[PDB]
Amino acid sequence: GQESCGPNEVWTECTGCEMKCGPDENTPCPLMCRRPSCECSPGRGMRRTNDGKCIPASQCP
Amino acid sequence: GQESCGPNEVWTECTGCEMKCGPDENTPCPLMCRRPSCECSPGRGMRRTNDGKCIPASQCP
Amino acid sequence: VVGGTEAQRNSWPSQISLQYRSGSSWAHTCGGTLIRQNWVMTAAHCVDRELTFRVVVGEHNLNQNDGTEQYVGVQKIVVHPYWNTDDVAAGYDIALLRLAQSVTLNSYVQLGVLPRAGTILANNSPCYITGWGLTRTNGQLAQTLQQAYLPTVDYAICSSSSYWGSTVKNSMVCAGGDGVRSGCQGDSGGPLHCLVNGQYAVHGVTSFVSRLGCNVTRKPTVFTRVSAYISWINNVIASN
Amino acid sequence: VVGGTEAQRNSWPSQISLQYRSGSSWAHTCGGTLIRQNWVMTAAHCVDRELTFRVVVGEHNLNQNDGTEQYVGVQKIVVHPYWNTDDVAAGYDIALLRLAQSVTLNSYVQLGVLPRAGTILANNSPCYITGWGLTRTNGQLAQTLQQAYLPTVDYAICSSSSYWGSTVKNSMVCAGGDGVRSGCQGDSGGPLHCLVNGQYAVHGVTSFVSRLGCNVTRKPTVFTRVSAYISWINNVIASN
Repeated sequence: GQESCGPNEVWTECTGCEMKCGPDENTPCPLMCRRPSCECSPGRGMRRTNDGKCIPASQCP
Repeated sequence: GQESCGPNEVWTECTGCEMKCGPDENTPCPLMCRRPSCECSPGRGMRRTNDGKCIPASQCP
Repeated sequence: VVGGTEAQRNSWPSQISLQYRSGSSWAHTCGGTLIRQNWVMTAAHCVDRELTFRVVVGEHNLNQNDGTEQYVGVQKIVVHPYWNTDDVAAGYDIALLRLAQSVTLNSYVQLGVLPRAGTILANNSPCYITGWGLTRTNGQLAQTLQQAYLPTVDYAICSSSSYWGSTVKNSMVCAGGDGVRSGCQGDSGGPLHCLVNGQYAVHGVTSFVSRLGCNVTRKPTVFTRVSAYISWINNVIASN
Repeated sequence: VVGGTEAQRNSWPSQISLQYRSGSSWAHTCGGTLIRQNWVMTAAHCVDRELTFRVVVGEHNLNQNDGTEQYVGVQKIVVHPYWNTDDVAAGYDIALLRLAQSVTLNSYVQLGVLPRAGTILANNSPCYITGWGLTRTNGQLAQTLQQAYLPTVDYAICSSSSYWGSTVKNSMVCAGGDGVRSGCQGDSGGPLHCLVNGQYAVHGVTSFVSRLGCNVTRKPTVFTRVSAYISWINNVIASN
């Protein structure tokens, strides 16, 4: 959401951390912004697949 | 280039390599595009200061 | 700053903005604290990059110049020797910066007070976190300085299974974790101000949050513990 | 390719486009060569990082589907063990890529022929470079496949002080340098086809140029020498 983003992705100027299906909840994220981009956010209920797509956490396996 | 670039900088989607005042001409640049940016290119006769700005090579010491 | 309020002008006189040059301007990236007229304290992860940095003292509103600020360049940088970019969870997230000029002290610019070596706070002590970070998970950066109340969570509870487990170490301080208030992107760099005997001192440098988000229940904000590195701090400066 | 022409439709049968997943689409990032039904030759710096890639065989026009293409995914990456990202000048810029399935060979898709182990060309030998890279320094990417005539420059002249100096090693090959024709960004990974006794073979893998620019007099295009790595190649293939 912004011209080049794929499904479930949202363009942002201050990028955070992304998570795969299965990562543990007790992995850190530094509080510094990363480069602008089409982010898949965990804060929105999202997770990355292994082939790079973005899905809702419930659809995980 | 784009609205956010400073003096002598030009906006590109296919970025290459930059040179400070001082570097030798026999330094390598890999044949792959880098991330989009406000570029200071050597190909238009520009160089970077220690401080980070962009100026014509004729003002290098 | 998730869940706090706007600080009153020049209220936390030892807080600083850390910026890098980019295009026609200067961008905010981390925070930190002033300990001498020509030395600043911050996080290692904020300056592992190779950029062109500056420091603003006496700041409030980032988009307008109100007359209280002073701009100064960064001349040298010392990172703790055990720091490892690949493992923030290993600890040692601390750095020192020597300025290109000595700043002028005044009512808007003052030095921060450090804790005695070795000190450890009790469960639930009172502290505050100051910053220019996002004001909500997935939000936007703040314009004026923000603050929030954020009390201590001891090592025994913080490092247990329902909390952070082994991620947490004895060189760190936890605070908050109620699901309402916390740290957030752009707040990296400290400070964490805590009350002791009715006096304030800087007990932490902000470091990380959990990947699920900023304000999460049972996952309090994590800071480097200053009282653990008092010797290194003094020795570096004296030798230079 | 700076200073060339459009290739005839499918005249360089073993040339491939290495693409990466971008938003809704797939983006061109390097070239490489088909060596088996399920193996491809490319450069180490093209695949140094975490990305999702696929490959396309029998391509011509990147912006359209003519009926000749086959799209396949990449299943395993093997890079040279001496490669050091921080130093291209040291050499070793080469990697192997195993495909998820085998392609079908036919008139538009064929394997590249490799040179005898240890072979070295004489000064001024006849060769061509192919690719989808910029057609001008600071210009844009091509839409169709381009080619240019580029003869070789021997080791003794290439390593001289008027040329590349010690940046060049004996494990590389140089070609071009007239200030008019050369490789340009997006050409990395691709082939350099050369003639010997009336037959073609692939003798280099596109590596680097100068920071001053793409076509510059006295700074030929630099390629990894394939003949210096034939047995590593064979091993890798045999045990995977």
